[PDB]
This record gives sequence, structure tokens and C-alpha cells, in this order.
Amino acid sequence: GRMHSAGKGISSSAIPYSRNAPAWFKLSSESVIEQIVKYARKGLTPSQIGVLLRDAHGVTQARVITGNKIMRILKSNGLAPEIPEDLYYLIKKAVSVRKHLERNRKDKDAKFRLILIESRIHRLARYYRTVAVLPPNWKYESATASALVN
Amino acid sequence: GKGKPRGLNSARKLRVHRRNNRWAENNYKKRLLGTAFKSSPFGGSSHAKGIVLEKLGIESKQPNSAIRKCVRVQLIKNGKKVTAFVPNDGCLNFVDENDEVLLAGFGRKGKAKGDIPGVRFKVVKVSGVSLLALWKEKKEKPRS
Amino acid sequence: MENDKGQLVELYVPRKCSATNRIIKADDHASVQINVAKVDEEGRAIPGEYVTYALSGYVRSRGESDDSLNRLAQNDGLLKNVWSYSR
Amino acid sequence: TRSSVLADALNAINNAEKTGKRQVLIRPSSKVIIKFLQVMQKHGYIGEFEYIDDHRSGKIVVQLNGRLNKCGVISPRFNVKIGDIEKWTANLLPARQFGYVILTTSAGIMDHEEARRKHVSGKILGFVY
Amino acid sequence: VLVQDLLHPTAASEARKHKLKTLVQGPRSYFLDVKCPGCLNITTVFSHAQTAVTCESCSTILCTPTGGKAKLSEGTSFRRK
Amino acid sequence: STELTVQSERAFQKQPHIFNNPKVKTSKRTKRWYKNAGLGFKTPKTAIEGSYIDKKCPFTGLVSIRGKILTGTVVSTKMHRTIVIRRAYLHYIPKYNRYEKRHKNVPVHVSPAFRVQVGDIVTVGQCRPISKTVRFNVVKVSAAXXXXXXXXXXX
RNA sequence: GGAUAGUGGCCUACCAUGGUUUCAACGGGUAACGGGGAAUAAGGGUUCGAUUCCGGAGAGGGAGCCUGAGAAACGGCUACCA
RNA sequence: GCGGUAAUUCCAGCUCCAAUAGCGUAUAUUAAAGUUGUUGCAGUUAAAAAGCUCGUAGUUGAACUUUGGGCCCGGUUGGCCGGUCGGAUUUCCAACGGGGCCUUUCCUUCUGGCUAACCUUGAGUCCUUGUGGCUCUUGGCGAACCAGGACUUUUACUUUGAAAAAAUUAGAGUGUUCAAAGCAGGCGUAUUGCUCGAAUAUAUUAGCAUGGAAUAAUAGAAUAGGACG
RNA sequence: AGGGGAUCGAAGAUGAUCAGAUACCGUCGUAGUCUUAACCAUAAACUAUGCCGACUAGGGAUCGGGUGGUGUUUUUUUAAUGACCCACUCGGCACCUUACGAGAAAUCAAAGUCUUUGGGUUCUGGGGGGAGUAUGGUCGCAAGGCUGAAACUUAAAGGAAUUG
Ligand SMILES: [Zn+2]
Repeated sequence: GRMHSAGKGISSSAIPYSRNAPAWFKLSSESVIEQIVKYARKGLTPSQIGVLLRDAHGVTQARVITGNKIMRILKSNGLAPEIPEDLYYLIKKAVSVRKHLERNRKDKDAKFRLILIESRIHRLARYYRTVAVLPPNWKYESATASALVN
Repeated sequence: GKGKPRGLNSARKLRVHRRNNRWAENNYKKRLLGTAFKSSPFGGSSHAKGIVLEKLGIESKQPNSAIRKCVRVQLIKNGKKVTAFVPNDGCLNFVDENDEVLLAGFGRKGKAKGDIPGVRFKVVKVSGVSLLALWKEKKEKPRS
Repeated sequence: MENDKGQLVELYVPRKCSATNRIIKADDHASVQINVAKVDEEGRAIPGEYVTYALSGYVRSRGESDDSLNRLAQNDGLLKNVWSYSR
Repeated sequence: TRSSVLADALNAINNAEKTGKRQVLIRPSSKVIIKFLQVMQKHGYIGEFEYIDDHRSGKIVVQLNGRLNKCGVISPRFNVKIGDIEKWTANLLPARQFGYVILTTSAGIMDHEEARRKHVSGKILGFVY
Repeated sequence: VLVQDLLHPTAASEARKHKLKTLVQGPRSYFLDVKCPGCLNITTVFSHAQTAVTCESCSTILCTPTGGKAKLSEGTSFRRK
Repeated sequence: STELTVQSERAFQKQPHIFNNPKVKTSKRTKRWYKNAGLGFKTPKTAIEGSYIDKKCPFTGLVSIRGKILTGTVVSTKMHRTIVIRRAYLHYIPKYNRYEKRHKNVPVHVSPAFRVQVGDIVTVGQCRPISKTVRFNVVKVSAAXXXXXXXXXXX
């Protein structure tokens, strides 16, 4: 599909049939979960942390060695942020873009991309709000967006 | 799927879109808008009767070349005025001006018949007696 | 295609391609019939004895009749290796 | 996005039949597809199919013979009021003597005939001949 | 063609295609233990970095990422699984 | 609705005839009358515990639940002791053999024995005309508040 | 509370600010009384129904009311307009 | 489309054709018409893709959660026989469904009112070497629905049924001499009655009642403010 | 509404030409063309072909990313980098050949899987002319944009292909 472009690419992660294993893996859930929460105190996103734990560390996927997903670990140990990760980075981008436009209003393309990013934001938040995790009132506005990050 | 919403619940969209598209059907548009009652020289009625105003002789459309005898009639029901052909051979003889002829359509719904331009009606019953019984020899023209 | 009290009715029970089981009818002059001689021990090839195959017009045009021969006439016995069902 | 998988699978079986192949890689798989194919082989328009298990939605491999002209899906799964099965079979079935309309009743995903005997009805899935 | 084995595809050409297009999809990424003689202790590394991985106790280097697999830091060695 | 005051009208609010005597020393102050509407609608605790008056209250008033018994979603709670609920449904059109979305907003009296908000799927029972547009009375709040506390904050 | 045979903004007094709406409100149109029905025959439809059966409305227009079980009647009265 | 001097269309004679106590005509309507297209149209060039993207309403929307095995019960066709004085039923026997089962398996739930149902049996047997057979009270099945307390995630769908004026309609019987109709009529002992009828069906949306549990929605325990006791 | 105004150049003025030549051609040259601030919202704005999804056929290129090589070429000492080669696979802008298939045809990897007629959804069309006209509404400074009839008239209009 791909919404705000008709670019029909395929570029994901093929998950193994091995919902268990790695079999070549020692350690325990203990070690790697401490790794998760400690890196979380270090201030990293579940995606960031997942990539880190996937490279330098020996964690193919942190959902199998530990029966719980990273963001859920963070929630479990009280490390979850104000808003979910994706909504955060969408909004953040939107804010930088907006600043770019308020630096030169002659860029029509920029206004386009801002419209798009914001539409994406609103759809997303409408979902999150449907599922109780965004407060039933929660809405995006620029004049609180540039504040929302900080 | 060529547009048309196939969902099990889009009934409204389909009937609405129907109505919508149906308005481009001439006979339906006509039947609803009024026309037959608005426009049209008769009342939408099958026939209508009026007075002969003047005896006309219409030059016929191409590639035909003759003169088609008719009458201008002012309908008694509504005073509208309509030029209507007199069928058969002669029969412009049977009429005279200032009479009371009964007119009908030309089996075309509006639409001029043959090579008779702008004439969408015909004589069917002059002065009370039938034009047919007059053209054969059955009946004869009333009083005066 | 029988009738009431049993009994065969309706003439002509058409051929059939060995490769696709697609019915073979009259105007399909693209169909084919392949006679394979049922040979005997050391050399000789018995006439009046054929492994007879039928390959409908479609397949012949697609150009799969060769591959359908390596398919059929090999696991029918008369070829070894040559074609592998795994690809 | 994929609207109705059953439709896709049936189109795949059909294009398979036409193209001359005997094996159908269909994807993804579901209970509805399974039951459909199951009432398809039960009257023998296909050989046997193999559910291969990717840990996601599934895969199926249908070995078909070629007795099948065309199978299909009535996507708007209209409701059928016991009198209307006759009408549907009348619609898309080549003759009375064969071919079967297959539909979903509260008694299961069954062909029109079993549906007739069991005296049950419901929505409609598609057809096979 | 016209007939083949979908259930049993030759490994020779099951390994040419895409990671999602195989019979049952899976990754083409391997994990490898990586060693530098500076230390007596090896380090587990994923083949497509993104993150420029650092070593054991010696903050030296191991790999800097690329368009795909991670370039290794020259004077090192590595073993799969 | 009501809340507080109870006696908050130019005329005294008393249930008819339900007399209690000042000579008779009491710990209950006012003797109370109640019933059950029937149809297995358990007369709610707050109706007997209550202090209100509502003569249109099905459990502690002078109306009767009979006829149709319906259910619907609450779209409006503004008018005092009365709400507006939206019953949706599908209408079968044969020509296209498809069901089309439709709805109706029934005005229904709600006793101060309930705590209704917008959303609470609710069950009401027909009665007499009590108003210009009222013919039903809320007789079971099936829902709750739709997991409203679930949307909170942090720690 | 009043009024009704009786429910009810039916009406009045106070009070509140509510009620319908693109799932089409409200408004316009109708050469529209509604239904049983009718015409056209693959099916799906289409068109029609003033009219012998049921239900409604009127007795030139409007309102008012007497009598009475029952009428806002009209082969009842009263007033106004034509 | 015929007529401007050999008119197969006009005016007539003659002959002839179709329809026939009837035939023309005008208007409208339906069929034709897959030219309104849910079934079932069409949209590159013939009518017709909005210059483009966003996007609310609307329509639509991946897959996954009781799958599989064994035992009984009785109803209906249909098959060789007939046990007979056109039709009867056992069993030999496949076919086709339905009811309850036990497989880790709420059926709302207590409290008895009903127990028909059997692991029951109490003496055995009319009687085929007996598990073929059921009259027969005493330890002993809850649902079979009662009456009363106590609580229940909401639906679409389909099933059977109740409720459903007649005329109409589809349609059974009856020879108004026939037919359209009508609901009559038919019988001896036609000098003192005998008698069959006046059926069935449709009655589609919505309300009620009920059987289903697939398809498709819905609600649930994550700041556990969970589940039972 | 300022700036800017080289260039070329609607208007206009001219020299030609033709019977006429308000043109075609030449000379002059206003506006315009550039620009900033605001309008306008139309183009054969065209691939005259809605978007998402599945399936259906072989080929040589080439763009972008990756993979695989005791491959070439670059030498510094063997490399490392960098271009080139071959293979393979994604997502492209394209072509080539074929037709299972499709169409009235021209033609079409869709314009295919479609009377053996149902994946999802948006839009438009219903003989020609009248006519994008009239009327109302809204938008615009304006020119004009959107929305958009009817009376009447008409047997054709039109598409693709063939021979002349
Ligand atoms: Zn190191």
C-alpha cells in the first residue's frame, strides 16, 4: 500500500519460524531484561534499544528470549513515556518542518508535506484514542506541538 | 468492480445513485417534471378540439416537393394555438375557416410526422361528423 | 450419458488429453496422438503394440507437450532421470 | 488491501485450471477457505491440498485434476431464505443434474444439496462446476 | 512448468529468490562471534550493524554499518552461529 | 437526575397518601413506597434507598412498564430526569437485496434512581404518555461508562 | 394546578435550555387519500390503484354549537364569506 | 422512402392477404430494453475518469480461540424377498438426515416440586444351545419444566411456528349442456329422506415465539480498580 | 500594487503582396515576457486509460538499493578503496516478442482472469442539435469559475476498419 505516496515497496523483517530457540543462546531473561530497563534509563526508544540489543548484544529478537515485548517491559518497570513512540516522532518531524516553513513561506512543497505529516498524526492519534491509551480528549495543535516534545 | 458499491449494506447509495441516473431518461424526466401538463398543446390528453382560424398550405420538407393542406386551430380547452394537417385527399375542402375540429396526435409524441414541418397534430373529426365518413361518402356536414 | 432404464444414449464420448484431462473435440486440429513402440528384448520394436498418448491443442501451442512427455512417458516407465518433478 | 481471501484463493485455483497447471500455491489460508476446498474435494473437482504452515496466516497447495471448469465466490454473502437457494443454483449453475452451490449455514459451510437435506440455510459463499 | 513440486522446491533455486518469496519465509541475516587479538574475549555481533558496535572492555571498534552488511574493522576474525 | 435539595419546588414533594404521623416517634422520618415493574427488572437498590420523589419513576412512582421493551445507545443526557437514546437498525431493501443503515431517537424518562451518561447502552420499557415525546422509561443500565477510568495518566 | 370521558405542553403559572439533522432534518412539489389490489408473464423488475372490501376526510367555504349513549352532524341549528 | 407520362405505395377497378362481430386510430403504460443494468450496461479512440494530492461523512476492511476419535437412540425413503387376502411389517442391507453421549468440555444458579430416564434387581422366564424379551417394588441420573429466591455482554443472519378478513390470486372437487362464471351439488323408497361439500396454498418487510451457532460485528483482566472461595 | 523592462512580442502603425489581405511575409513597437506582495483556478492540466489487492508469459536492456566471485582492469609489496564483468533478487522509468486471453476494430500485461456474468471502493455517461445556452445560487477587482435546465427541432451524430 503506502499511504502518502503510491510507492509500492517491500522492505521488512522476515521473522523466523523459530518462535523459541536461539538454542545457541545461553544467558537468561534476567540479564537481557536488565539490559532493556537500564538502556531505558539511559533514554532509548524500544526501536533504538531493540537495534542495540540486536547488534552489539546477542539478541536476535527480544520477544523470544523474554516472553514480553520491549515497550511492555518499559511499561512494566514504569518507564513508558507520555505518548507512544511513533506519534512522538511524527509530531517531532512535523514541528521541525513547520519551523522550516516559518523560516520561508515561499516553499509550497513544505506546506504539502506538513499537511500530509499532520494528517498522518491525526489518524494515528484517532486510533490510539480509540484504544484508551490516548486520553479521550487528546488532540494535536502546533501551538502545543512545539511544546509537546520538551 | 466498475464503481458500483457491492457491499451488503450500501443499499441507500445504490437506490439514490439510481434516482440520480434515472433523471437522464427522457420519458421518465418527462413523466415526473410535468411537461405533459406544463408544455404540450393538449392537456396531456389523447385528443383536443378547437376552432379553425385559417386554412394553411405548407411547403413540404426535402427531398419531397408538394403543398400540404392544414388548418390553424385554437383549442377550446386552453386557447393555445396549433397548426394541424388535414389527412387524406381533399378534406381541406370539408373544413372552411371558423369551425370546430377534433384533433389528435401524429403517433410520434410531439415530433413532426413526415415531410410536414412543425405539424404534430391532425384533423380527426370536423364540425361534429367524422372526416372519414365525409371523405368516403357515409355522413354529411352539419347545418352551417 | 445414459437414459431412463439404463441404456447408453448420446453418441460420441470424446478423447481426452493425458496431460491436462481437458476434453479433446473435433475442430481442435491442434491436438495430437503419440504412438510409442512397445519394443522387445534386445533391439526389436513390436508393431501392433503401442503406448499411445494424447496431447490437447492448448498444451501443444503453449509448448508444454515436450515437458508433458518427459513427465508422462517416464513415470510410465520408458525413461530414466531426464525429468524431475521437483523444480 | 486484501478484501476477501476466499475470493483470491478461488481465482488462483481457477487461473491454475486455465493455465494448465496442476498445483496451486494459494495464500493466505483460513477456516473458510479450508471448509470450501473440503466440500470441493468431497465431490472431486480437485485432488488433495496441503496446508503448509508459515507461522502467520498460512499457505495451501492444491493439487487439482482438471474436472473443474470454474469455481467462484458470491462476494456479497447475501442471505438465503430456503426458497432462494433454488434461485441461486438456477443462476450460476450450468445444469440441474450437476454442479453445486456452496454456502455458509448455522449447520456449517456446505453445498446447496447437503443444505437441502439437512434443511438448513444462511449466507452464500460461492459455487463449483 | 505445467507441473512441478511446490511442496518440495530445489534448494539450488530456493536460495536465489526473496526472503519473503520462499516456501516459508525467513531472514538471510546471520549472527557471528567476532574476535580481535587485543583481548582474550570474543563478542557476539549481528551482520547488518546500523549501530557501530564496540568491543568488550577495549573501546576500540568492531564494525561500521553500510547499505547492508557491516564492514568489519580489518584486523579481526569472525565465526558464524 | 435531580441531586440534592429533593424538596426544591414551589409545591411540597410527597409521594401520594404515603402518610407518616408526627405523633408516631420515628427513626425513619418518612415512610416510603416502592414496587417492582415486573418483567424481571430488579428494582434497583438506589430506588428504595433513595430520597427523591419522581412520580414518573417506574420503581418508586405512579407509572407502569408495559408493552414494548426496547434497548438503545445513549446519545443525549441534558434534560432533567429525561434522556434521548438512539436505536440503530438495518432496513432491508429487496430491489438491491441489501440492508441500509437507519436509526431513531426515542425520548425516554430516566428516574433519579440511575446514573446515566452518554454512551451507556440502556434498556427501557414503554409506559403511558408522560410527556409530549415520552413513552418509555429507563429500566436497566446494561453498560457502565465504557472503560472510562482506563484512560488516565501516569505515576 | 386547570381542563378532558381520561393519558399528555392539551392549556396556564414558574423554571430550565432543550428537541430533529448528510443514516438527508426543515422546506418545496405532487395533475398524492392510504391499504386489499391491478397491468406487463424467464428471473430480478416496472407501472398503476379516484373506483364494488377495510381505514380516513368532506358535504360550496370557514368557524361555532345544540341535541344526545355517540355529531363539532350539515337532507341539524347559529354567524361570517362566496 | 414513393409521385416530375411505361407510379409493385397516390385516385380507383379487379384480384389478393391478415384479423373477424369486430377492425382502425390518438394518448399513456408494460414488454421488447443487458437503452437505468442488484441480477446485468458503459466510460483508451463512439456518450462518459474530477489537473492533482489531502481528507470528514459513507461503503469496505489479513489471519488465529471446541478441531478430532469412540458408544447408543429412534424417525424416512429405498432395496431382495412376502408372512398375504392393489398393501402390511421384521430383519439381511446399504443411502440420508435427527436426538443424547464420553472424551480436562454450564446447562444461570440454588431450594424441592415430576422423576422418564438406568450403572439399577428382585424370583426368573413365555422361550431359537441366549444379553434376542419386559410385565415387575426396596440402596439408586436432575433438568423433563415446574414456583420462588437470586444474576445475566449486546447483535445481525437463518430455521420452524404462532398471529394472521373476505373479494383477488395460485389451486382441489362439482359437466352452469360448453365456456366466462356459480359454490354448487349428488342420491333413492321421486306418495312423507339418503348424502359429499363449501378445500389447500401465497400472505415476502416489522413485532412475537422458537431450533441453530457457521459467517460477521460486539463487550471482557495491563496503573489488575481482575477471577473465583 | 511596487520593482524590472535585455529579449522577443497580442494591440496598434506601417512596407509588401492579392481582385480584396484588417492575415500569412518585413519594419516600428504598446501591453506582456523577469520579479516581489496579493488575485485568478482554467489547458489535448493527455498515457484522451480512477485508486488499493490477487492471479495469469517469455525476453534483452537500463535507473536505484543489496547479495554472491582464490572475475577483469587500477600496483605501493599482497592488498583496502574505485570503476568495469557475470550471476541473483527487490522497487523503478521502458522496450521487445508472443498470445492463453480481450476488443467493433485500431489495438491491449491489461484494455486479461467478463453470459462459466459478484475482491473493495470513488467518479462520470444513457441518440443528435438546442447548449455549457437560459434561470437561480456561490466564488472573483475583472475577465470569468463552479453548480446548470427547458421549450423546440432532428434520423441520424459518431467510432474503427476496407476498397476506391
Ligand atoms: Zn577489541
